[PDB]
Amino acid sequence: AAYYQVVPVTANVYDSDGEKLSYISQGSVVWLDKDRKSDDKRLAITISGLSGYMKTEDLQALDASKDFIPYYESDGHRFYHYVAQNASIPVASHLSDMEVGKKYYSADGLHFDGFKLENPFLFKDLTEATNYSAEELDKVFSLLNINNSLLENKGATFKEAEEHYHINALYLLAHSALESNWGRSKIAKDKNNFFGITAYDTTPYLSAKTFDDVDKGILGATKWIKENYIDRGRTFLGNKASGMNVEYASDPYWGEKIASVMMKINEKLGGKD
Ligand SMILES: [Ca+2]
Repeated sequence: AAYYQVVPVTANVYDSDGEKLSYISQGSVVWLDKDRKSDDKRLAITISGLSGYMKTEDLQALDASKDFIPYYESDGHRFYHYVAQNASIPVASHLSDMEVGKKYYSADGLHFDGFKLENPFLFKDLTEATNYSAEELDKVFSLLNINNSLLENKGATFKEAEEHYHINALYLLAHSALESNWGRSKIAKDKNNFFGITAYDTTPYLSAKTFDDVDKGILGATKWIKENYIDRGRTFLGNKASGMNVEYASDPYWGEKIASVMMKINEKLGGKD
């Protein structure tokens, strides 16, 4: 088969030495890499920029004529990644080289046969501050019709987190937007945890960290990200090959999803970043 689906809750991706490089989520589709040797026990595969090996035990072959395979498609305005049959995210602007309504296939979401994507937020150094002020970040809730969010009017706590910990506030807003549904998840409301901290794939809600209030959740999650990711040399969102996505989340498109939110906010606030 050309495509394989991850069967267990998560599965490891290994190098040729058998060392763990990362892990990916149940349902993830990986591409068979025909330039490298596969055997009975391990397949050479690619996923979200990472070229390695997976145990055949963890995979199920798909048939692309009847099973969903992730793909990218232009509407003539934005290029979308279909990350699941019924969910698309906008990743870039339409390039004149894209045929409208044609499905395109890419292992990194950057290199395609007939064009290449800049996804600048995906690789943007997150220690650089946003050019958006507290008031500009706060205007995004109306501009995107975000209702009943615990993060409404917290632009000032985000810019404080950015001032004190040197982490990009537009990135902190986008990450909390994705992980907690803009501060509307049960974890968001119960534990002021907006970033999915220690919310492990095996038991996400049980292992989720508790913060005392919304402001301490923003500042406390920022301190955690700084100490566990930024300070250990994970300084951009990235994918399964590099950046925070190697270890932060099983979802191979976690970084792409956060970049997509940064892109949408940036566009609605006037393009200052
Ligand atoms: Ca090695």
